[PDB]
Amino acid sequence: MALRGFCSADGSDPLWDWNVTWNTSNPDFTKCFQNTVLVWVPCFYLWACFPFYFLYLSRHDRGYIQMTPLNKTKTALGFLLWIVCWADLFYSFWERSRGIFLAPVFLVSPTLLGITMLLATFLIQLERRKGVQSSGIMLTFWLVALVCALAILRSKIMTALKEDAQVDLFRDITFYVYFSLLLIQLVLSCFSDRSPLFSETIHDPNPCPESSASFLSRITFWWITGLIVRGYRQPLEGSDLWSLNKEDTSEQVVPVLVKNWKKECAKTNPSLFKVLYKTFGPYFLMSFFFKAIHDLMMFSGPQILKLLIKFVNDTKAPDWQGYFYTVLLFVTACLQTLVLHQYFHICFVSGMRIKTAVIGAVYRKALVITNSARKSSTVGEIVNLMSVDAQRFMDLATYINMIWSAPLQVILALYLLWLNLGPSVLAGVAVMVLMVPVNAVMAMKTKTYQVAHMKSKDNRIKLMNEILNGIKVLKLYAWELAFKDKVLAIRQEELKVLKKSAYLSAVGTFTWVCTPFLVALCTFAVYVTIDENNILDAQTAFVSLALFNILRFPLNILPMVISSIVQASVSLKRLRIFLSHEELEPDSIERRPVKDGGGTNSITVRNATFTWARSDPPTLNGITFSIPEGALVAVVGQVGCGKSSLLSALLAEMDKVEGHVAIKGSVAYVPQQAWIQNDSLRENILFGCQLEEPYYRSVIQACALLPDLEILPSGDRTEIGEKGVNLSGGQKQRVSLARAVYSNADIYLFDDPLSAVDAHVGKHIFENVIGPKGMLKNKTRILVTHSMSYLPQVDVIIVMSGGKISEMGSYQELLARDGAFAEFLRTYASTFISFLSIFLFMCNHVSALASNYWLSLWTDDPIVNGTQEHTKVRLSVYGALGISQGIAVFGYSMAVSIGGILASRCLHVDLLHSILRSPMSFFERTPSGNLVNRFSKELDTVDSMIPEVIKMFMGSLFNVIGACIVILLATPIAAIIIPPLGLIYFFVQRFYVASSRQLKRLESVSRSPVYSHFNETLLGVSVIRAFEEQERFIHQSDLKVDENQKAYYPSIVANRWLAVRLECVGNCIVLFAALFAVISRHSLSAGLVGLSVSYSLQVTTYLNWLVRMSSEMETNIVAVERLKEYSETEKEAPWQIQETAPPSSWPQVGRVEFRNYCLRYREDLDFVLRHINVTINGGEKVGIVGRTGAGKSSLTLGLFRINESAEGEIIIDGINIAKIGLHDLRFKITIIPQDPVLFSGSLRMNLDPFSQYSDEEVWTSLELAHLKDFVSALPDKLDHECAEGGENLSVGQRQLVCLARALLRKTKILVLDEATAAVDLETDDLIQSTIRTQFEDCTVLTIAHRLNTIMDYTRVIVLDKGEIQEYGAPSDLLQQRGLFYSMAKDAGLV
Repeated sequence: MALRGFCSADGSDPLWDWNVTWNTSNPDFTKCFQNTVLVWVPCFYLWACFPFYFLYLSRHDRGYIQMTPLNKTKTALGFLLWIVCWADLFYSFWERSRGIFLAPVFLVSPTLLGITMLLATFLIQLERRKGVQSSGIMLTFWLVALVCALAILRSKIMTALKEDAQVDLFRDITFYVYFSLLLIQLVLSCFSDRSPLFSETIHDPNPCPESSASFLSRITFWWITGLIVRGYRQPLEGSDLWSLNKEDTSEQVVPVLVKNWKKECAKTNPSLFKVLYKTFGPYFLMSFFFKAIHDLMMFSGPQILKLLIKFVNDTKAPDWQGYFYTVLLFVTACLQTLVLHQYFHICFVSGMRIKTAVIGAVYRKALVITNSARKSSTVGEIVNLMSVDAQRFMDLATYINMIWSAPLQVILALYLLWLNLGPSVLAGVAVMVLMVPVNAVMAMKTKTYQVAHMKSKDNRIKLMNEILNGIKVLKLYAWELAFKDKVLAIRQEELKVLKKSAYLSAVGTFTWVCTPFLVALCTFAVYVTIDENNILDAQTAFVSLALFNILRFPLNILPMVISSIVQASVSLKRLRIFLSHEELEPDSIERRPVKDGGGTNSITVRNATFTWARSDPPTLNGITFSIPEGALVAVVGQVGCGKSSLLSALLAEMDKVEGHVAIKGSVAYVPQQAWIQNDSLRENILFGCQLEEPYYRSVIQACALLPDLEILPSGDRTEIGEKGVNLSGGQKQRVSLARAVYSNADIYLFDDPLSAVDAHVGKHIFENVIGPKGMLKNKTRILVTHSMSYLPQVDVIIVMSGGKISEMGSYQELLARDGAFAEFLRTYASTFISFLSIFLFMCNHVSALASNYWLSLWTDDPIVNGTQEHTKVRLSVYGALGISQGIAVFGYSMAVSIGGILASRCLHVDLLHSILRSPMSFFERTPSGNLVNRFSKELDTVDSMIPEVIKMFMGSLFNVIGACIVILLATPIAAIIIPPLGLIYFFVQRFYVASSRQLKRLESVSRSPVYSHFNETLLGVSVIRAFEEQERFIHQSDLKVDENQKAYYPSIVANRWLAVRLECVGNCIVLFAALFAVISRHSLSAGLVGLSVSYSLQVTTYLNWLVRMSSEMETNIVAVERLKEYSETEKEAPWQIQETAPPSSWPQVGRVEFRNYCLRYREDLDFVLRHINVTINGGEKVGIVGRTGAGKSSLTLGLFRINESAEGEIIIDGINIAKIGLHDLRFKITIIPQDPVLFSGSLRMNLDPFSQYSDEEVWTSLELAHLKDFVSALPDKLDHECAEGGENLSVGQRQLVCLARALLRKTKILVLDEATAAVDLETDDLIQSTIRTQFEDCTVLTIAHRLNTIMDYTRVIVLDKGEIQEYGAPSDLLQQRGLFYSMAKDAGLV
């Protein structure tokens, strides 16, 4: 109560009173309140925020920005503020001392301001000293001080010119200059600072601009707008991305995690999340602080809505009050944005961090530890674990903070409902509870549906695969139309099944979208019809509607989160058990590979004992020997003796039970197995070392790689290893030994590398390198093998068995012993419809509009004697409108099912395209399998997506246009604001959709290489460990993962920037829809304004939903554009049209005609044939033998006539080919396939494409055709449906069945289409024997590649250089060396 004695002696100026600040038409605060509270507000904030900010800043020194003029002017500004504010105290002291009583308020309020501003000046000076450009705290303090000063200024100006007011002329000017200069300070302190003296960017020219940006720029994400503008027009690729800010690269992040883990495990456990609780933990506190405020804003919204509605209901409140209601709400919304989307970012970045952390751990753990203990699968348990666990750590970061936030909201919301609608809203809660099962039930119901259908879908796909193989090697015949007709029939059956599936799914999802409407319907009905005296009002109704809208989301989000937590916990165990698998083996057991550079003995050992594992008996025991320096030693044992075990033991990869071991010098290891990194041969041989000439040529020639270099297409520049050319095993060991010797080591160790090398080459390599004649004779060389030729010439041989060295000595002494070596030599070795859908969508949307309008008309019914006139008709018509909604939604669900039927007719058009590609001239020299295989299947699979794609997009667009029209039909004046907002939205959406597509491709591009490198390192871990060069490989992995991380960062930033820039549109439209409604309160019912303002929030959320889904799914629109682009391969020249139907007079003789042939290869090449004119008379035969594929294919193509034949006529037997039926003659000539192929499908139908032939004659021919082995190969034989062109078992019996088919068609003239060329010898003999025995009554144009049976010809002609030459007398043609004989000679004479 001291304030009453503080403001004045009499206490005639009290505090807050509604009679002066709330109930009047001219609001204004009282004197002492302005004197104390308003000026006390900002100082408390500054004094509270000072110490924490100082403490945080005391750990992040970054620069020494010295003398920028902005700091000087700001400091002078603060000092001159302080001097005047203390001059005020001096003034007041003068008057109070003159004996004038002064209110104690004036000696307390101004004095603290000087101290506060001096502290602010000291803070800005320290800020300059520590060197940070943008200040995120000064802006808020200046802003709040300015707001308080503006309020005081409004009060003072209002009390100034009221009527001859008497004011002291000292405080007015002082306060005016104070406020104005605070304004100038605020506007001046917002631009920037210049730069720190020394910066991190000393060499890199492309850093992230985020490091240096203003506070407003960081809040609004401004730089990425410029990045997107740059990337829009030209493609965004390559190094255009920025570099990391050196807090995200693993080089300085992984070390902290790994050292903390090592400390904890040595202390050892609480899993790695508990470690991050002290490492990554201190980066979550803000992520928890922000969420509470973000939550409180949404619930603060509808309360303001209800207050505004209540104010609108009144008709006597002062008008200005309404403005105070509308200015606040907008501001609140803005703040909500600036705390939500800024939150996600930080959370997201932390998630990104954790990922790279584990990338540094597992690799570093896998490379150096757990030897012989890795018993899990080499693939599927490490790389699979790596990838899956790394990728499953992104969602949990997003969903971790929701676990407490998700239910809280719900509960609070429920309370508000129970506060507003009353306990009958607990029955409304029962209604929402009955809404939450059906949804889940629908979900679960939907679940089972697809899986059954997926099984059905699974069925279809395997069938499709078979069909594709059917056309992989197909060349002729028209069975394709028929079995694809069967395929489309079964596809249509599956499509009726999918019609029922789409029925179910569509009704589920779209009645789910309608579910909020009907749950609001049911809640409203049950509330209004229960008991009496409960009259619906716009306030309660619309608060309930808004709360239902805001509550629908978290309930649906709640599932899939607990499952995510469960799966994360499951995944955690594997990583924990793998990381806690330390059992650190290779600390030290040796005297290290090199400790002294000189000595007499290189390898010594005594009493050594080794075993594979502690659970196994010792495989090696009692090992004791000494090996001198630079000696030739060979260790010998039986197969399975244990030579490799001791060999690895000397490499220090074994378990030493006991024994003293000593080794000197650097070492090089050659295992029997070899692993090759995917790189160039040059780089693979180098393995880090630079080129050394002529030492490079020296080692290449010693390796004798010159033939190997020249046979390879690119010499020593082509890719080696996987993902390309394959090498031979012997060449693999040659490459391994080449890189080993090029390494120029001290000790060389070999595990029978010459196992796959030729003995001649083996001895040459022996005398070139490893043997005494080699240049490396001055080093120590150890090799283990079981060779017999090279043992005599080596220095010393030591033989072991049973885990112990049986004997030692040189070759001469061992041979003289006549013992173990002698027995080794003795017993071994040597001595329309679319318009309907549009109409239905229009009907649905206009019906929803009418329902809302009728709700508006209901809510404003005047109350009479307790009730509102009539309500039965209102409920009846409202339910009728809901039934209309249901009918409309079912109608357009049936419409999208008929859209699936449209997709079915599009698949009919696609199979028309399949029969379109029957011409195959382009198919010959173009890639065939992969393109069509992926093409057809992927298009057909995602073609079922597009009915879902077009539907929801159309729905959302109609929803947003309906929202626009309904906000329009409320106030005709507010129409002046929509076009600019629409234009801004269109530009933003176009830029984002054109930018994000290129960015999201780089992630898929760069995901694979890190996994590939990890697998590559794991496969050859032993060798790289043996080479002692591990820093390079881990550095390479670090660089690769950093490169992959480089492109991932700027994607989530753009995703956040979209929402940040888009929520402002919603905020502005809400604010203007309210403001244009308040001004005309006198002529508006509560219902109209209620609907209009309530629509604003759902307009915002519908716009967000539309942009996000139908832009990432307008990205799916881009995907279907890509689908059409893929399906844009048509317009082929060849075609089968125009026919000749003359009388048939064929075959009896076989007269042949050739004239003016210019036959040749691809158009740009030369003429293989040049105007050949040979009229082969009837009875005279011509054996066209030459090179391979010269003219036989040309004759076959001329006989194929499948292409357009507007011209071309050849006279045969005196009756033209045009005078013979085209299809009749082309399928009448018996074409025996070059590659023997049995037809696909049922064999009986295979041999009866038309089924117009008697089976008895077929069986007679088959009895004459003893060649039916592949017929027996098929299980069901004649009734066996075949696939892949009947290519299952051996090819000779395929030729047998092909001859059986030739005798089945049984035409007097058969053209031997290179069947005898691509066959072996014995089958050739058998087929030629049966050709005589049966076809001695046939006209044979025998074309044979092998002269074993050619001598039975008539007149052979050589087409030397593709030109007809000497005819007849085959022996003479052998004497004149024809071209056919030329290719016969070309095949390896020596």
